[PDB]
Amino acid sequence: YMKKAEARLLEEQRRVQVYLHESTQDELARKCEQVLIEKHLEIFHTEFQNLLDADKNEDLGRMYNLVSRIQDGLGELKKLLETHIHNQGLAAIEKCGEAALNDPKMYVQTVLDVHKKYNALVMSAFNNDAGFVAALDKACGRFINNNAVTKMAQSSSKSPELLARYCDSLLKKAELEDTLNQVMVVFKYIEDKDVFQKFYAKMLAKRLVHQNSASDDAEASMISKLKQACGFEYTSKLQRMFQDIGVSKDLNEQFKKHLTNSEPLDLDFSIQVLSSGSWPFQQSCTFALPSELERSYQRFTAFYASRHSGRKLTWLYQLSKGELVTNCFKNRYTLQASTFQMAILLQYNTEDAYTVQQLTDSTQIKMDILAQVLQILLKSKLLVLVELKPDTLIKLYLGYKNKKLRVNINVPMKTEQKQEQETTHKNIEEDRKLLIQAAIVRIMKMRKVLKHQQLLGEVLTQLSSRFKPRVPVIKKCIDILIEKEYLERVDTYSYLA
Amino acid sequence: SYHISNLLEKMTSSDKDFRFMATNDLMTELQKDDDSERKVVKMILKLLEDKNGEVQNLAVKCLGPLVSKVKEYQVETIVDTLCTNMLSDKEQLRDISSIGLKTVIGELAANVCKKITGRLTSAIAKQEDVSVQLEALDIMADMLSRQGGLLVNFHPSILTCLLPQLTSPRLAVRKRTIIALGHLVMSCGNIVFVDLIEHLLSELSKNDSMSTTRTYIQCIAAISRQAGHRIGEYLEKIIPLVVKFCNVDDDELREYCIQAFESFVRRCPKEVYPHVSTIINICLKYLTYDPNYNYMSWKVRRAAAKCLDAVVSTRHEMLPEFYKTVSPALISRFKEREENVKADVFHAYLSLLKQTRTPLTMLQSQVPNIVKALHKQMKEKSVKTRQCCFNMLTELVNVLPGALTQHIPVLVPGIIFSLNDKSSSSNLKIDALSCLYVILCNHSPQVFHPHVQALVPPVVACVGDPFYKITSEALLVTQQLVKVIRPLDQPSSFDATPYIKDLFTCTIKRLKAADIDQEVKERAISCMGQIICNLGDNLGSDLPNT
Amino acid sequence: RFEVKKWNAVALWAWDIVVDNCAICRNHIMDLCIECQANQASATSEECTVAWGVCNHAFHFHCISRWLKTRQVCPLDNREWEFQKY
Ligand SMILES: [Zn+2]
Ligand SMILES: [Zn+2]
Ligand SMILES: [Zn+2]
Repeated sequence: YMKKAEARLLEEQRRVQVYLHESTQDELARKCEQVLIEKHLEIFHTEFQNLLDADKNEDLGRMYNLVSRIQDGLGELKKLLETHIHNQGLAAIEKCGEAALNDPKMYVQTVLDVHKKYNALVMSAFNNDAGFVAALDKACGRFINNNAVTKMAQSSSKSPELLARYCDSLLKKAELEDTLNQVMVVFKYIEDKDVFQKFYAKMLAKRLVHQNSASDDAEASMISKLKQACGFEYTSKLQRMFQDIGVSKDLNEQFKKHLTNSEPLDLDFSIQVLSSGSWPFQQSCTFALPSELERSYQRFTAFYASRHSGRKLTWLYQLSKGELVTNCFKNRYTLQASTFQMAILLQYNTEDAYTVQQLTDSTQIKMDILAQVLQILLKSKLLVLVELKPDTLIKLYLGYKNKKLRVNINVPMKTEQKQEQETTHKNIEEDRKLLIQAAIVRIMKMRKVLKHQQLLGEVLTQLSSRFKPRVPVIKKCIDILIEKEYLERVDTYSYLA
Repeated sequence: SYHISNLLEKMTSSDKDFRFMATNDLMTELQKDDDSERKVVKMILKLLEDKNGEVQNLAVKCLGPLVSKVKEYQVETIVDTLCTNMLSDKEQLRDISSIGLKTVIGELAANVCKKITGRLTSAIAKQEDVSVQLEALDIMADMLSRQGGLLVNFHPSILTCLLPQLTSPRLAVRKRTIIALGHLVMSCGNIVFVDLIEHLLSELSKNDSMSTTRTYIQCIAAISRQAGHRIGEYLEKIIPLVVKFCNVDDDELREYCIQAFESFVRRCPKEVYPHVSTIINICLKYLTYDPNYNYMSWKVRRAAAKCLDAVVSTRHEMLPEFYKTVSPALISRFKEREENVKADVFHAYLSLLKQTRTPLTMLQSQVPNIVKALHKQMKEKSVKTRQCCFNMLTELVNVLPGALTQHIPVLVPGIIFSLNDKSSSSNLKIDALSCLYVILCNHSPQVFHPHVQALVPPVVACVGDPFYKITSEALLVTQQLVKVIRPLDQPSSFDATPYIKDLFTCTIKRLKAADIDQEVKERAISCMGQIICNLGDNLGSDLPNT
Repeated sequence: RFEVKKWNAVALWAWDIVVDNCAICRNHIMDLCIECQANQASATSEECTVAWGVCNHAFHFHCISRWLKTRQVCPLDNREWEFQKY
């Protein structure tokens, strides 16, 4: 029927141009369009839904061309398209199940597939109209922030975290530019961007410290894209870490030159000296350095004291790694392990068994950390006796066999990821509170006397680009600001200098 | 007149809060006197160097709306100072000025573009510093992407500085140069395009180095994608060079050549006709390239499969040639070790099937090989392979109704195995159910009679699945199964008594739920209606309750 | 018998001018503020945390917040103060 209507309209145009007067053209066009289209709008809407359900792009384009001739006739199509895109995205995310909670790739790929399909449909069939792209944007913003995955986590902040984890997975060890551009396209619809920024900074710091990045060019391109999308302060924060890495490299080279003149050391030594206020790491637990590492420790401490008198060094032993080549096994094995594994492995050389309390006293490791690292070593088949009791005896298993000469026994613990995620979410909460307080203080400094609604509106319009605040938290921030004697109440508040 | 003076006075208050709030108020006012313009411009320019990051961000954001309100003269000095700061030693000055210049370009006419082009051309030619080169290249790409048609007189000047950079030791410079060249070609004159094309052919005629031939082929692919019709005249010269470079032993070089072939096929169809056979032969030759393994070299296989997909999906008049030579290669390649290339070849053959809908006779003749190759892949532990197999069966039955008459005994067990699998995901189960429904709807009822005893239990189990999409699909399949076991428009000798009770019992629970989703309710109503219509005589006392 | 080939270590540097204590109040940086300790526990006592700056100087958040109400200069250097960590 749509093809028939188009043909009839063209025939009528030819008719009126050929053997009628020119004053009849507009009236004939109006009457023909009305009779042939405007009386079948409900049928057209039902067929629009049917053609959306079963993908037929040419029919959708023809319907768009036909209905475009009627004033205010495209609104129903826009609403139906928005609802269809929202439902399709929700259904696509729901089919993943509980696997999408801990698989960022599946989540982001599903979102990207839905967005790409419907963006192509909008550009092709609907001639890239403003209303249709607006409907697509609204549907994407609705189904990205709230979905089945966010309900399992009981928070809308899971999506930025999954996006950041996907970015980390891509950037760890030609087509990468396209997927980074797609990710940045997804980032536009995120309501809570501060979570994404915090998590991305954490993963970037982890990548830089351990020196596991695919390439520097990819990192530079990602920084440029974040500059295009995010602000300038975040990029400055990241460039601070980059500069610290460069300075550490230069200092390591200088120390390598210095070591040549004096007596050489017995092991290969590399250090990453970093600023304490520009990096997200925290103070390590109590630990006693094994005796054979004391030479490098003292040498570098003396070198840094000579180079910089006013600075002191704090050593993080949970982020250090190295090699332990062993010659007390069936054949020669070299293994990659952290400092804790070195401490709980190098401690016994001529003895074979220990009790945990003796090992705890020797290594000064806390309870939970020692239990976890001992569990990791036990499942590595390099130690033999499931639960670790305080009276348990642990002994080395002689003749350990592996199919590869190089073995990596540095595996992340199970609880570490969950603890890190919970800590990061909490920290995001306190930073949100502090930002709200600072915004209120600045606004009250600018305007001596202000009402409540104006204050709320200004706070939201100032913090909108990062996160959307809630009324209760703003009220609590105002109340705690009153307790600190910053502003006084005269429902109207005034700045108290 | 006084509010502006107060704002400018407060923007130097040595306190970050007052400066931030004053800049915010200024930005708000501008978004809503000749002497006041100079002071505002100078204050913004000086706050671009402020200690606080927030003030710098506010100044950068404010530089945007400023250009529209301010007269033509001060835009020139804003551009001049931004470009001058772009070459400064300080990193913060460099990147803040880059962001500001990008903002100025975004909100914008020909007068400032001339000076920007001059400064960028002067800066790019210098190879002493690479950061300046990269920033200038990216800003030129941004400036050429939009309002690039106003630079007609400066296109040769941009050309003669862009081309020398394709031999730079840094790869990022080469990629940005390729992007800029593509944007230039997207809207330029006739003589400049000829100059660029003959230059690319000139330094491709001589193989100076391996690392530079790759970037030249990548550039030719870029212009092929961007311009399109304008490069179809030079295909007669371009193709032999790519064919010659395909045979080179380097693995990285071959992939770019195949991608260039695919781009030529996709963008310029009219002029690619004489070389379609050559492209097809090269892709067929390199589709099975794996020197190490006998029954990093999967990239060339992916490129070849994608080029075959591009060739098949566009041309429609070569269907007999396709079914003569392309199809057996893909069918033999269904058994490939790599999963990504397997997905690629599956997609290629799906595109061939979609293009098919005489070719039908050839497809019917090829069906047994397809079934034999797919039956082996149906046992794999990977979900993606089984999903692709089910999609291919669905498409094949849709194109050809009675395709699988003689292969039901070997095809049913695969579906049964996929249905009752713990490792199977929801998507695999849904696709298997859809394939079973399509198979049942487009075949004679007599074929499925021996397999009802093995088909009914898995479907009944699928009806009770907690996930409601699988329940809807299972009910939709159950309706057709009921129509199959007891036809009403044809005489059948099959006995349907044993399977009535199970179907009724599984359907009634979904029928009386009052808490399930709407779709499952509709499916349950339809399935129960079909059950009563077809086999309602054998039900007992439950009919009045129903 | 185990032998070590290489050891990659990560270290953090901070100013040694202060002996693990706040400059404004002579209390340990991990303890509470003087005002927080004198007053009863409340909502303010919950948000007592160390705050770092661009100059890599660490003080209590309450201490530096109280200091900044009248001045705009770090206690230990004549440069402007800008928060960079919490
Ligand atoms: Zn203090
Ligand atoms: Zn305190
Ligand atoms: Zn300081």
